[PDB]
Amino acid sequence: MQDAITAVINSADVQGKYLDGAAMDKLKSYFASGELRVRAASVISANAATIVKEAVAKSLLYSDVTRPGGNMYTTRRYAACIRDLDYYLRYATYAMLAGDASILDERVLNGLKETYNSLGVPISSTVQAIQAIKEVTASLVGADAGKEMGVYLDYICSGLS
Amino acid sequence: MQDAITAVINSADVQGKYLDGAAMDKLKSYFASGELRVRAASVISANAATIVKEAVAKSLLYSDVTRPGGNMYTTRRYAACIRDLDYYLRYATYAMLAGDASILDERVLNGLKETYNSLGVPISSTVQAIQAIKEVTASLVGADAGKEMGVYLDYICSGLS
Amino acid sequence: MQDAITAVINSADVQGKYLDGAAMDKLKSYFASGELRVRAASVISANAATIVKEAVAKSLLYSDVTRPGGNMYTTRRYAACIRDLDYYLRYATYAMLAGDASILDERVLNGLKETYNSLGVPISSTVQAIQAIKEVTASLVGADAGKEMGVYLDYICSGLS
Amino acid sequence: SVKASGGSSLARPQLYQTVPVSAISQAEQQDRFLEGSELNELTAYFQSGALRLEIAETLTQNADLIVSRAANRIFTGGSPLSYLEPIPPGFRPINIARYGPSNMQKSLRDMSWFLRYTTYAIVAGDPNIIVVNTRGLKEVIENACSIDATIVAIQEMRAASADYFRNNAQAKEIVLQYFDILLSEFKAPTPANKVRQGPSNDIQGLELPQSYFNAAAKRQKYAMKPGLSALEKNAVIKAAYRQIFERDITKAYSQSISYLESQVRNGDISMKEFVRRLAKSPLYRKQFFEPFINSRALELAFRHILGRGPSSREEVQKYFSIVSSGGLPALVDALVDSQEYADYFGEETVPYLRGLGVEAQECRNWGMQQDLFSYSAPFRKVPQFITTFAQYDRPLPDQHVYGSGNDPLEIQFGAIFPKETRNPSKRPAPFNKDTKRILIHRGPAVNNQVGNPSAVGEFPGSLGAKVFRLNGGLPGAKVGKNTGTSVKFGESSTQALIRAAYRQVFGRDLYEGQRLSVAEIQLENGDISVREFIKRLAKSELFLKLYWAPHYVCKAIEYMHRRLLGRPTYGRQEMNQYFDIASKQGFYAVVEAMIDSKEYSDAFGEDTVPYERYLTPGGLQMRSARVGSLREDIGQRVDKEVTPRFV
Amino acid sequence: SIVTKSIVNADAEARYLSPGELDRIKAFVTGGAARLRIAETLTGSRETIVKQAGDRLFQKRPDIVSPGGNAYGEEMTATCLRDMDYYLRLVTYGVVSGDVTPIEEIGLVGVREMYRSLGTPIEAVAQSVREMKEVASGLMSSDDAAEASAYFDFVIGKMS
Amino acid sequence: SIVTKSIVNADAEARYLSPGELDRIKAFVTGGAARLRIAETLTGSRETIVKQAGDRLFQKRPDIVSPGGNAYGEEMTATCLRDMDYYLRLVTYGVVSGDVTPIEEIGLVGVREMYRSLGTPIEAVAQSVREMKEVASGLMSSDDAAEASAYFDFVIGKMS
Amino acid sequence: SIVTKSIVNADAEARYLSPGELDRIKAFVTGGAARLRIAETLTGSRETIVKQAGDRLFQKRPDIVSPGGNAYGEEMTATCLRDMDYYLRLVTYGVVSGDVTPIEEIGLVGVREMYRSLGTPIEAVAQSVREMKEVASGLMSSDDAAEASAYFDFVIGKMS
Amino acid sequence: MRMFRITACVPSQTRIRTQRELQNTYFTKLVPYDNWFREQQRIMKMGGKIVKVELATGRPGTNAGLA
Ligand SMILES: *[C@H](C)[C@H]1/C(=C/c2[nH]c(/C=C3N=C(/C=C4\NC(=O)C(CC)=C4C)C(C)=C\3CCC(=O)O)c(CCC(=O)O)c2C)NC(=O)[C@@H]1C
Ligand SMILES: *[C@H](C)[C@H]1/C(=C/c2[nH]c(/C=C3N=C(/C=C4\NC(=O)C(CC)=C4C)C(C)=C\3CCC(=O)O)c(CCC(=O)O)c2C)NC(=O)[C@@H]1C
Ligand SMILES: *[C@H](C)[C@H]1/C(=C/c2[nH]c(/C=C3N=C(/C=C4\NC(=O)C(CC)=C4C)C(C)=C\3CCC(=O)O)c(CCC(=O)O)c2C)NC(=O)[C@@H]1C
Ligand SMILES: *[C@H](C)[C@H]1/C(=C/c2[nH]c(/C=C3N=C(/C=C4\NC(=O)C(CC)=C4C)C(C)=C\3CCC(=O)O)c(CCC(=O)O)c2C)NC(=O)[C@@H]1C
Ligand SMILES: *[C@H](C)[C@H]1/C(=C/c2[nH]c(/C=C3N=C(/C=C4\NC(=O)C(CC)=C4C)C(C)=C\3CCC(=O)O)c(CCC(=O)O)c2C)NC(=O)[C@@H]1C
Ligand SMILES: *[C@H](C)[C@H]1/C(=C/c2[nH]c(/C=C3N=C(/C=C4\NC(=O)C(CC)=C4C)C(C)=C\3CCC(=O)O)c(CCC(=O)O)c2C)NC(=O)[C@@H]1C
Ligand SMILES: *[C@H](C)[C@H]1/C(=C/c2[nH]c(/C=C3N=C(/C=C4\NC(=O)C(CC)=C4C)C(C)=C\3CCC(=O)O)c(CCC(=O)O)c2C)NC(=O)[C@@H]1C
Ligand SMILES: *[C@H](C)[C@H]1/C(=C/c2[nH]c(/C=C3N=C(/C=C4\NC(=O)C(CC)=C4C)C(C)=C\3CCC(=O)O)c(CCC(=O)O)c2C)NC(=O)[C@@H]1C
Repeated sequence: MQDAITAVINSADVQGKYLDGAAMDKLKSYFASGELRVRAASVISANAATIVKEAVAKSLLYSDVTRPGGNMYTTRRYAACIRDLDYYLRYATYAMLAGDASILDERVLNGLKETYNSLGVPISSTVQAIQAIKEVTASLVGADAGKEMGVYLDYICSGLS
Repeated sequence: MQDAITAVINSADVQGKYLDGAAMDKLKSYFASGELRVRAASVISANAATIVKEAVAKSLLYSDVTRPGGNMYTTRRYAACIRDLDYYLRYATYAMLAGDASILDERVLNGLKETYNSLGVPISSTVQAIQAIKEVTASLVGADAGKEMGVYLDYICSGLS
Repeated sequence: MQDAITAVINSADVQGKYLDGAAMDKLKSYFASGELRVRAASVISANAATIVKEAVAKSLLYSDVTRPGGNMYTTRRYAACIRDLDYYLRYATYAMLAGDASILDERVLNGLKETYNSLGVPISSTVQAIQAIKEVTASLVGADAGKEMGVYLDYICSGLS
Repeated sequence: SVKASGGSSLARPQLYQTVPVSAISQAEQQDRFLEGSELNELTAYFQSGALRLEIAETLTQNADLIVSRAANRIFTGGSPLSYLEPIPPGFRPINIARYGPSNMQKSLRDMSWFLRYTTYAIVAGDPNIIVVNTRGLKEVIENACSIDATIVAIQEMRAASADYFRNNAQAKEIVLQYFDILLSEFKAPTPANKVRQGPSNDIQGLELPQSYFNAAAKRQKYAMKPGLSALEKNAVIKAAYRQIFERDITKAYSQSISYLESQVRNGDISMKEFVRRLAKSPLYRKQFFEPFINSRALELAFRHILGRGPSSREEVQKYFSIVSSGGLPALVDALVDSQEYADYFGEETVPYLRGLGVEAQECRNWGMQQDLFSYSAPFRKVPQFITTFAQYDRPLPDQHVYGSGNDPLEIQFGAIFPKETRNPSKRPAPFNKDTKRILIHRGPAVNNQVGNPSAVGEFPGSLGAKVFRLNGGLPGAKVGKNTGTSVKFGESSTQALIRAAYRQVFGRDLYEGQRLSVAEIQLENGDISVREFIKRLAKSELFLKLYWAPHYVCKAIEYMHRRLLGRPTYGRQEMNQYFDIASKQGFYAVVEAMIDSKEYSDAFGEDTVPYERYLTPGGLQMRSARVGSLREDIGQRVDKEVTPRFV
Repeated sequence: SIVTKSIVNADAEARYLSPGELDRIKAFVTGGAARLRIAETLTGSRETIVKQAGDRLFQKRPDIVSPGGNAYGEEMTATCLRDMDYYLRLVTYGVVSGDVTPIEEIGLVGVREMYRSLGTPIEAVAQSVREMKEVASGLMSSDDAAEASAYFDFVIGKMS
Repeated sequence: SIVTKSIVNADAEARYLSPGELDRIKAFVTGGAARLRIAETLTGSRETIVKQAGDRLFQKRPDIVSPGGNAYGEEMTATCLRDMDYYLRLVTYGVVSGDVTPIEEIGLVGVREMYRSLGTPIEAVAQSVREMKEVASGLMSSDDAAEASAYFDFVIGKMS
Repeated sequence: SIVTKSIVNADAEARYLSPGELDRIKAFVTGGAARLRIAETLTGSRETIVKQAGDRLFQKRPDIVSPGGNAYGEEMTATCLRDMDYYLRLVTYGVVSGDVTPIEEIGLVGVREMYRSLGTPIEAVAQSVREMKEVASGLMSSDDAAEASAYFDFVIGKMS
Repeated sequence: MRMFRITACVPSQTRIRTQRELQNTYFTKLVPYDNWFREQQRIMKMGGKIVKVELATGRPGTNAGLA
């Protein structure tokens, strides 16, 4: 994975030049937003199971999926769906703390669309479930850090499609 | 596609020998049931729109699926679901006439799950709608031929799992 | 695709509700900005090649990208990148006129990451070129409408990165 | 038929071991150049090989005489050679007529084939070809052939080959010992079969005969014993690094944990404990956990620790639940502290890759494990196991008949296909001939030709793509506007049609020196119709260069069908048709066939420019499952937001 | 929407919007307050129009309400009034958009196949909207009614 | 970065970052202005360090530039000065990142194998970084020098 | 502690502590006196923090003290404030240590298995510590409360 | 991290059927505390006999500071 610090180092490393003032401003922006990122991560970590709880209730519950014939009928499937949204929330916080969507394109999305197609998991529904996470996360933490969380949750939605 | 005849032909052809006594017995068993197969097909042919009508009224109508927010709300989507159940009844008749569920694997369930997941077609509600066809067809045709029709209608249902 | 009018209508249609005070105010806000959007689009239309000219000059030209070894070396690949940014600016104008980024997801960003990876097109170099478009467009059009264009150009960047 | 395929990569079983094969593979598995030992194996063999040629040359020529003298001694009552294709224990000479012709034909050819395999044994220089093919032969031949008669037949041939050759004691002893091995292996009854017991309920039990694991090159097994000299101790540790990291990383990058190396060299922690600590180390974590998805890192962890791929769907489901609970350490702990690991490797033995030859294989995860045992496995980042296992129970997926790679991305321009080599994501599925793919219509759902074939030439009314037609009169059609009329209004409409006709054949608008000006003006004059104009743009050398030539043949056919008809192919029936034309006639006739097709004529007239009519479900998902464009009522429960009753 | 139509046309030609197309939106944007006036009038008296056009339909066509009809019963008439309430809602979306797209997309395409399946006479639904047009016309100004009639006749024309 | 280190460790155990790891990042983020200041000083006299430390290297170790040496020649001397420019660049990346991970991943893993293949003495390059340590400390304050030298001695320590 | 984990992380790679890692120990030690001040506030008012939040639990969830509940009687209520006293002691260890390591190993590992055996609702104990966080936030300064909040929320978060 | 100095023989039950090579079943090794429960259970299920177990790493009755 790459964080915002490593990303601007690697961009300078590939060119084979020292970090200039324009590249240094990218770091200073991260060191300014770093306090906002750490505080946001602490809130989501505390309400990790709680954010999912509201998100499933808003989007997934009392729909087609949970009813017999759907992809969330059996208790094993339902628990796996909670597990999947527990995955998505945990990795979105990792990417938020890093300040780069490198971990998502490495451990989350790179070979997820193929699995979801094969298992018969509806992508259109799970995207809406992550959008349900996005709304809960932004309401709990704030508008400033929820927008930051929003980008990386949208990144998962884009990779799934 | 493969019917009950061509299945016997296929098995004999790959062995590289003429149709033996056991092969002739399998054909005669199909021809004995063939009188009931054509009879059932003709009734479903004549009563095609009526079976669908009764099935939609049983399960789909006056529900959350047909109401705003549902997938069978829009008129282009309603007519799609009618046509979808027009497919299911037609191809179940096809498989009933054939004596094999090969056509269902080739045309009906050939990436049906991924089609329904992409559009956002309810998997649970469609299965119940095919079951609504199954119950109507069995009450319309008979207890023997309707049950025989019910095997292939369950095959579509189990294919959507 | 859907514009700001259609997005309000669809949201009201999904609920199954008539256009309420909140829905009417969302339309009135678009009709207030309608004069700003049309005039902005006419400026971009007139200086279509000019924006792309000063976008490549700022970011891409006189770099390792233009020089041998780089992706935008050959005249074939240069005219390809010119066309790409011509497409990016035009679709940003469409989204600016519509007041929704639905067209960008449908016609541009639909498997654009997978396309650019397979060809070997640098994401960071492309983003910078769209970032160069943003600054050129804002200097040409204005402050408010340049900000409006800047949102959808960031939306292309976010979907590509 | 099966609904999923794991792949059918080429399997190369070792039928018999030779001296060069035994020497080269010995250092290959150790990842070393052939040292003073393995060179001397070849040196002595290459010198003796010249003599070994003289052994066979005499035995191949006099092969008829040896089998004649054998059969005459064994079989009595006539001549056994009528139909040619020292220590008696207590044999009775078999009658020719009593035994029957069919049994005699078997008996004669085996006697020749025994000698034939002896000649191959000397040439190979290793009696492996004998040991394999003779060990479990006594039992199967007992039924309708006397054992007592066979032993004296080989013993006759032993004397027959001895007297005929008789050169030197350094030469004849090679003939003697290989025959001595032959009789001893034939005297030996069939050994017990290697039983691969299922580790749990989920995995099936297997069996392999004691003959298949006698030739197929035994995997070098290293065990850390505390007393060993540090050179072979280093060889054990290097092999342990070669198992966990797929390669010797301590030689490559000098990446080694000496902290763990010291404890195993002493015997503080066992090899089981070493593998445990090495697979939860940051050195493994960075390389085989960090770059991969949770499912794929699990699949890699299987081959590193257990030395096999996941066997069942339930096994992947179980071990994914572990890696979700506690992560990498918990996964490693589950893999090392399994009933399978301690049965195969125990505590001292280094894990080894158990493939085709090592043990009995199951017909479930064949191609999935074949690609996994390859060194190109940690580049396939798409999981192969959980994908195939889930697809096994499910019906046929939304896929092109010739694989997932044959499907292009549903974009405006550019034929973009998933590469087989770059990021292995090949998903084979057993598609038969009469398999129609379900396609989503761009326009109304009722206007699909699968259910409504009459509504094939119905235009999508603000649902699909814009239809371009030469409805308006072309400029200079009639001699009404005589000479002048500079402002002829019907001129911009036909030019916009041309541009759209260019945009359909080639997704993007072309450059200045790419536009076929001859074809454009003939359409504008009214010499040719749109159908002919589309055909000419697809018959262009530019279309050949840009879409046909750089792409796979069937990929190029598929993309052409998606451009000219605006529709993916339904299945095999259509794809095989155009592929047959592509073989015999060429590219130009494939263009001709797609235009002159009835379905083209029904959808688009003589004046109609083609358009995107049907999408693949995967293609529409890319369009309408993103953050935007996606509606609220696709796959989400919609609650009616009403103002509360207290308000 | 006419904005949507103009962009789609520009998308297909792969060009920036024509100065004629830009002026078409500009005229629609300025004349958007008039469209929202008609929409609010139809929204404000939605229960009045449906009830008036309902009774007027049932007098003209008694057969649909009479025993043996499609809309016979207190629950079936309620569905018929709901049907018109849906169609009137579709009109209000059309007036706002300034285009006959949203009416077509949601509640016109696959209507013939829908009402045949339910066993509803299609000409009686065409009459119901024609009665809805008549009530709506005599509740607003002449310029407001003529603009609204363009969308109403589109609902009638497609169903007939 | 310690951010990357903490996330991957949390990723390994499949758990959210502990507040004992989050406070480490918080202290790292806040104390970043000092690290960027040291890096700016190092990049400011990038040529000055290489020239001075290079001159002192060939003075102390003459056999490097003597006939039979590895850096003996025209381009060979230039490549070693370029190699010093690489390691100084690697140091600046390390100071910025506040970790020895970027130095390791780019140009420290397989250094022993690289210089063995080229035929370059490993301890002389370790001496070359040690000379770069002394020059960089000279053009900086005691607190800034000791912080940067810690990254320098890591490069020396990994080589020799 | 932060110290013990940094040693573990360094020993896993089999190397000395990083210049960055040593700075994180330095950052913890410098702010060590601040962490002790947080602990001194909590330990000094141990009686008031358990009585206030103890009552707040019973007012929020009365089913605990209701007949049929877990903590019913004079003895069972005395064990509930004893339990909260143990968790308050764990928090003070965690702030001093700088990590949630001592909280985990003593009274957080197998917390689900413990209360399941005793027949105690795990959500109720999660709410009890959540009430302790609210009382601690008011009595202590904003900077100290926000630092201690993360340690409290970890106890609640794992018990949820 | 507390470690147990364990001494146990674990005879193979399938060695005859599997036809695998002979391995030294008697081993004196250090095993982590977190793994020992799964380790001990594995040995005694195979019919293996545990000879001697010693707490070599750690202090008996420790509350804080283990790993
Ligand atoms: C009654 C015994 C207790 C109780 C019930 C209760 N359950 C829910 C919510 C759901 N229950 C399930 C579980 C299943 N559905 C299945 O298909 C299966 C497998 C056979 C099971 C076990 C699900 C999925 C839901 C969600 C509803 C849905 O279908 O989408 C609730 C509602 C919770 C809420 O507030 O949302 C309730 C009340 N609760 C009690 O107190 C009883 C002891
Ligand atoms: C919940 C939002 C929706 C849903 C989920 C669902 N997932 C599974 C099973 C699996 N989940 C995955 C996916 C991942 N593997 C990874 O590496 C990652 C990234 C870290 C993830 C998220 C996989 C591979 C599996 C298979 C393991 C298993 O068998 O459990 C299921 C179970 C389906 C089944 O039983 O076959 C479900 C239901 N699907 C829905 O219905 C929700 C909308
Ligand atoms: C009705 C039982 C449920 C339902 C149906 C529904 N389907 C669609 C759209 C499509 N249906 C298909 C599927 C098929 N075409 C085939 O060739 C076959 C095999 C014989 C089938 C079954 C397709 C391809 C489409 C896409 C449009 C097209 O016709 O090409 C919709 C509309 C989805 C949309 O948003 O456009 C609907 C509503 N959904 C329900 O609510 C019922 C439970
Ligand atoms: C001299 C004959 C005429 C002339 C030249 C001129 N060119 C540029 C700018 C560029 N030229 C190219 C073209 C190519 N690069 C390639 O790789 C190839 C294919 C082998 C060609 C032909 C490019 C890409 C540039 C951009 C610079 C760069 O490479 O980074 C200029 C500069 C104009 C500007 O500033 O935009 C000039 C002056 N101009 C004339 O009038 C001469 C007759
Ligand atoms: C310019 C900013 C950078 C760049 C561009 C570049 N693009 C291509 C070729 C293609 N571009 C696309 C992408 C799209 N397809 C779509 O549907 C859309 C949205 C409407 C886009 C933008 C495609 C499909 C291609 C492939 C060929 C084609 O034109 O059809 C190239 C050439 C690549 C090649 O080797 O052929 C280049 C260079 N690359 C840079 O260096 C710039 C930073
Ligand atoms: C009244 C004008 C006529 C009439 C009405 C009638 N309709 C139904 C059934 C349905 N009508 C619809 C149609 C729509 N619902 C929508 O969402 C839209 C688009 C916005 C339309 C136009 C549907 C879907 C239904 C099903 C009802 C349900 O929600 O379940 C009936 C009932 C038919 C029956 O007997 O089951 C009736 C009576 N019939 C007449 O005779 C009038 C001319
Ligand atoms: C035969 C002379 C007598 C005999 C033998 C006997 N031994 C065992 C037990 C085992 N012996 C071994 C084998 C070895 N371990 C090594 O490392 C080596 C050197 C390479 C050898 C030879 C092992 C591993 C076992 C344990 C069982 C296993 O296969 O894993 C038994 C079996 C005892 C039991 O009941 O389990 C036997 C019978 N016993 C006699 O009566 C003979 C006089
Ligand atoms: C409870 C009755 C008393 C008690 C128990 C206690 N045990 C441990 C530690 C372990 N217990 C075992 C033993 C077993 N392993 C087996 O195979 C079996 C037979 C099925 C058992 C019961 C093991 C292996 C452990 C280690 C734990 C692990 O996870 O590996 C402890 C913890 C000791 C410590 O100080 O950490 C305790 C408390 N002690 C009492 O106070 C009760 C009277």
